[PDB]
Amino acid sequence: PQITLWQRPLVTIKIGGQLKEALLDTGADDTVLEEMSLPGRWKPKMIGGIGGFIKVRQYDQILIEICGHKAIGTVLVGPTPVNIIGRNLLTQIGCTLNF
Amino acid sequence: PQITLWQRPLVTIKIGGQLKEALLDTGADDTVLEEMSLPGRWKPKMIGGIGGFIKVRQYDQILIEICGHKAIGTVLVGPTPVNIIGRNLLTQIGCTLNF
Ligand SMILES: C[C@H]1CC[C@@H](O)[C@H]1NC(=O)[C@H](Cc1ccccc1)C[C@H](O)CN1CCN(C(=O)CCc2cccnc2)C[C@H]1C(=O)NC(C)(C)C
Repeated sequence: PQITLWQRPLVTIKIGGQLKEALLDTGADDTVLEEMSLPGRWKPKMIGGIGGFIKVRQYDQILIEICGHKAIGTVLVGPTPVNIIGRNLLTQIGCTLNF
Repeated sequence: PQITLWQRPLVTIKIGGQLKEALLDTGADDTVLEEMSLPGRWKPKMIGGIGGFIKVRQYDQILIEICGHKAIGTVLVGPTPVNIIGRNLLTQIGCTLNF
């Protein structure tokens, strides 16, 4: 797919059998999802955004399907404005910026 | 060019004669730059993201050169930790997301 940026690059992701909307974000190093229950243990992580830092819970080896493309990696869960798909998962699905 | 996401998508921009390094961010609706002096009248604006909201100065119709490509648009100036090139200018240089 080729996605133009006249609108927000929102896609549907499936995680835990649920469909959610997520923002393809090249300016995000990590993938940060809104509050939800993920399996296993979690480790602590502090991430800095535009307004400062927030504490998130990191889960490893989580399966997440982005537009029919399966990816397995680190997902952070916390008080985020929207579900964000960062570079860690963007590289797994073969996403690039072109101009 | 084609830019991979293994590393942060940083590019050189020229604004007001000054050369700066900025991030090509598809998740950003706007373009926000670190504190600097731009000519003209500005308007106070409040923008938010991870960590909360920050107060910025809104300058309209500013010309920026992103890798030679010229683009005109609104640029917000404020306490951002990284210079961000958002969707408002990314569209002007024909930037697209592919996978
Ligand atoms: C993802 C994080 C993990 C670690 C960092 O990588 C970090 N990345 C970022 O936060 C980067 C900036 C950064 C890069 C590198 C180092 C430090 C900081 C910004 C992000 O790509 C864009 N971001 C997405 C989520 N957003 C939304 O949904 C807004 C919705 C909304 C709703 C109602 C009212 N207002 C807003 C806010 C938006 C943002 O910040 N946009 C502006 C115009 C402010 C820049």
